[PDB]
Amino acid sequence: HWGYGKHNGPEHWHKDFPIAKGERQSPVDIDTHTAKYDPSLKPLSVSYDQATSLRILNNGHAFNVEFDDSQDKAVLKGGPLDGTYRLIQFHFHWGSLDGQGSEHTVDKKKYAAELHLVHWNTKYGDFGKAVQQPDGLAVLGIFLKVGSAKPGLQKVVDVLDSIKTKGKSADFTNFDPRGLLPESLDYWTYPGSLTTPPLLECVTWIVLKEPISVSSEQVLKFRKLNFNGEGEPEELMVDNWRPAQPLKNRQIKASFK
Ligand SMILES: O=C(O)c1c(O)cccc1O
Ligand SMILES: O=C(O)c1c(O)cccc1O
Ligand SMILES: O=C(O)c1c(O)cccc1O
Ligand SMILES: [Zn+2]
Repeated sequence: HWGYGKHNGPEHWHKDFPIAKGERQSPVDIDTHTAKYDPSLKPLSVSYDQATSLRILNNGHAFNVEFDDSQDKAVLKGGPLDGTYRLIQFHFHWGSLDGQGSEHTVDKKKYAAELHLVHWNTKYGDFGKAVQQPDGLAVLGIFLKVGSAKPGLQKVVDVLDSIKTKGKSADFTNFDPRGLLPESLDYWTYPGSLTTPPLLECVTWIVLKEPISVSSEQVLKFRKLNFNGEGEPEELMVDNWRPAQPLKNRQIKASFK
């Protein structure tokens, strides 16, 4: 099955998932000079006070921190979004070196990692019906650079050694995702897709301009995870990013002048 290796990575995915060569695939490069400020964008609202985290899972591609989405609790609204979107999970993508790791790029610059907070449109009942719709999902994307440690990331880092291999999970209650946000909510937005198979074209992307800073030690611990399962040869979980895809007939809009 699919992955990030030479033999099963991004350049192969189109054979099982033809939408890989679709009209609104992600990630993309954000050309900051071509992005236009959009005065029609409403204020973004990220309301995480009631977020209820449950569990952290190594899925053999990344780790997911999963939330209880059975009530209206951690929601994203405003900006380009119509209505209310409910947080279901977050995960990251990162490199084998600090010079690469993000999926979106900014004027071709790769960050060391990228965080995705995934939300589904509450008009559609749950996530599974939301991914049948062209406005089913909203993903808040946040770049990570290497510098000072991010304190609100450390409880994630400290549980990783308990989910080293594919299929492992751990309790991960009482985690506050507010600690992963930068100060500013300035963002770029465009319509795109999931970035791993099944690559579905359901996502309103909201990519924050301000990166968060994490320490070298925090990202080095991400790189100790494994793609493999327990007992199998070690293949370190690094470089689990899809590169930029053609923009096609899309415009990237800025929330800021
Ligand atoms: O993601 C993977 O499945 C993978 C491999 O199976 C082998 C090397 C690198 C890699 O990312
Ligand atoms: O969360 C859900 O309700 C869900 C999924 O997370 C995946 C598939 C179907 C579905 O309803
Ligand atoms: O690729 C993704 O972006 C993705 C999600 O964001 C949520 C669930 C599955 C998935 O592949
Ligand atoms: Zn992702």
